[PDB]
Amino acid sequence: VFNATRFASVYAWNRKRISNCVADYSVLYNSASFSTFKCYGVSPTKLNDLCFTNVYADSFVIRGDEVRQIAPGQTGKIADYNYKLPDDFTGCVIAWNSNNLDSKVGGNYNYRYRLFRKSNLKPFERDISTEIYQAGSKPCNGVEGFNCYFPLQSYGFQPTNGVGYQPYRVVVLSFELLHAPATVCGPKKSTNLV
Amino acid sequence: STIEEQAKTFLDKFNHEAEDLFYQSSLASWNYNTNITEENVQNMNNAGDKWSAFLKEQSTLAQMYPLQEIQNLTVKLQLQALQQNGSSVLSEDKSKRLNTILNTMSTIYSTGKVCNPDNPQECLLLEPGLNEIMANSLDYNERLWAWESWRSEVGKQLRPLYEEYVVLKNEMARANHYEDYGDYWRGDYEVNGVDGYDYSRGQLIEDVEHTFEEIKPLYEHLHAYVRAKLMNAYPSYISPIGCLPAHLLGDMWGRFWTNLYSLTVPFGQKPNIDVTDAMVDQAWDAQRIFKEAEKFFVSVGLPNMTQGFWENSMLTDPGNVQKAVCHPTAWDLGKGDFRILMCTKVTMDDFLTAHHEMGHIQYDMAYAAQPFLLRNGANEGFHEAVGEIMSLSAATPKHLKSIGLLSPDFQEDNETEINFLLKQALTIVGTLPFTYMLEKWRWMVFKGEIPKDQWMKKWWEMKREIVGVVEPVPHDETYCDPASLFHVSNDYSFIRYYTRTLYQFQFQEALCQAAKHEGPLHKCDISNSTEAGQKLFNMLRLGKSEPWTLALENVVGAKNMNVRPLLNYFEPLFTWLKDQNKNSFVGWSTDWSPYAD
Repeated sequence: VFNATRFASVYAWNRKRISNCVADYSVLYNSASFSTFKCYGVSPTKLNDLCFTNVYADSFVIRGDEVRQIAPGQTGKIADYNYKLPDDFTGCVIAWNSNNLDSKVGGNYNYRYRLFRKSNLKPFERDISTEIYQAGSKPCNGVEGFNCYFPLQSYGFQPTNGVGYQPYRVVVLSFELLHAPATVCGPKKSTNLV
Repeated sequence: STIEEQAKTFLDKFNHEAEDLFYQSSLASWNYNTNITEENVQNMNNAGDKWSAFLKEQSTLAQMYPLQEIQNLTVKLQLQALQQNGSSVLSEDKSKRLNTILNTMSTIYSTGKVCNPDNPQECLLLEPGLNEIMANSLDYNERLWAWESWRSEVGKQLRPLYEEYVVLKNEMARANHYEDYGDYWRGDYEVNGVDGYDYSRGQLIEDVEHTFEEIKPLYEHLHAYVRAKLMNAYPSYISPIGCLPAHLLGDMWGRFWTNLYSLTVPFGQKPNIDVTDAMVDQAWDAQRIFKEAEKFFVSVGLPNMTQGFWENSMLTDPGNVQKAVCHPTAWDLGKGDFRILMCTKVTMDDFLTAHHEMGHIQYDMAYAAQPFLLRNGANEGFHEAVGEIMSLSAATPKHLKSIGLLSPDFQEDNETEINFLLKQALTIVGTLPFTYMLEKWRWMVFKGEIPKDQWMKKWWEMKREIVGVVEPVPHDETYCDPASLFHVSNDYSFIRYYTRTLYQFQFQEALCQAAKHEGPLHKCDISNSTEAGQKLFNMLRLGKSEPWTLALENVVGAKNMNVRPLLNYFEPLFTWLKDQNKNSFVGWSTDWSPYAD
């Protein structure tokens, strides 16, 4: 997920499950192969001392300026209409600039996102509908125009983009502590046998 | 739900689609200017027509949102840009004929030339030939031929073309709810729907008029000094009390006295500031000049440039096979991609020109976060005025001595200050009434106060009264002098120069106060003053989302143009001009002409 060949769109964000293994969270922190890394509630170096019931990784690509919307208690086009996180989010977020990988001459039109929606999304909700955003009383009849708008639009990921517009391969690592037992606990230290 | 969501969603759709389309045209222009080729010039035009076609089709839904019951300034300013039809109001016959008039006027102006009456085989073109005759050559006979024949060859032919230009343009402006195309140019500073900050179109006519009378005490003293000095070079044609001939001003259009500095040297024995040689000894280059220039922008407290800024910028002409446009031009390629085109040499002329173009970037980079329709300047004055204040402060020897170009042992006194200070007034003070003259004449022609047959007559009368200039040979009604100007023939507004010049000193005095500088403004230097850059960036970031009058009230202390900071810049110059005018007459006398008998 940190080095995937292809990422799903933001409004069509994918999710991968992580369980039944040993998870080394210190490799990413010390790999220095990212642009931004922040954990909420827990330090990145201490996650190896903590196992959880379930761990999910929501993968997608967003612009540099849109990275601020991905955090608990934020709002915006990406936070409300594409991918929302709860106020009590205690996971981690990793971001890596992919301008040398995902940028295309004329923009990478495969990565798209929603700009408007009839209602705000819930935490960890997805919506890939193509409904026309209706504002007025008249019906849109499957075409945008006066008081009607096609909500999805493509990204302008060109090689000439700036820091605020370049593509960034972002992954949101969420943790879950349920009544069910643990499934993935970090690597434990070892020493010689005296 | 409400109607407001239509404009908010409509502009968001346009702001997303117009953004990448505009950058494709902006990027294609960069490619052409960096490599003049038949392929790049075509893609430049193709990208331009594509984006312009998108602006036209988007105007349909833009007009479906009346702004009478709307109080949102953001919604009003953005939709008004598209709701205006402009040239689309007339048929294809009139719009195409207007383009036929403009392209024909530009070709006649560009291909203009004057041949020697004593050597018909030797003929000089507009650039660099005739420009050097009025700028460099001091011969009375050569300057008269270049001036007079230019009006007969180029001025006369542009007269019937300028007629259809004014007539066709007035129909376009009048259809767009204007009084004329002169008022259409005045609509740039239009403000409505903001309490305490409204501004009508006609108020520009009174502001340039009021400020002109406040410039007369300063301009009349300089005109006598310039007339007195030119009288010594041409005593058989210039009187000490009369007017100055038009062909001795320094250019082919009578706008600047900058070329007359060699004839109006205050003190020829004293030195001046010039770090051209200093940069050569220190092993400087185009990159170091740009790099050290950025250190000024960082020290004053403005944002720094990006890594791709210097890497992707152009510093010299890459060979003749891929010859680029060496003109200094700041470019907004988009998506945070900013660059500059310039063929920089090791000289003080390029040292300040580098700061001038970097100031243009700081203007655009400030409001880069605004919406696309609002990602532009509030007016033409704000765009170009900010560029000069950064170069003028850098031209101060205080900054040059700090960086280490000008030696600390360089002696400064009131004597050398007048050499520098008076040189600027030939450019500023010797041009400010000329712009007010030309635009006042054009504004009267658009309204129709001056008939077509009275262009040269009223133009000659206005030259004697406003500026105190007289032609070298009398022109009948068949002539049209101002039509031979680059801005007039290519459909540009020259009033921006007058507003830019006064706004330059207004912003200068505001930052000189922020920099805690005392005395006249010509000794001002904002270097190493973090408060200087901080106060400016708060105004640059506004863009065109707020009234331009508001930006002046909280920075320079006014809402319209003003001459107050001008005399503070030329404070000791007024004293120096007074002593020199002891043996002359302040002002001018309209009864004298060089062809008098």
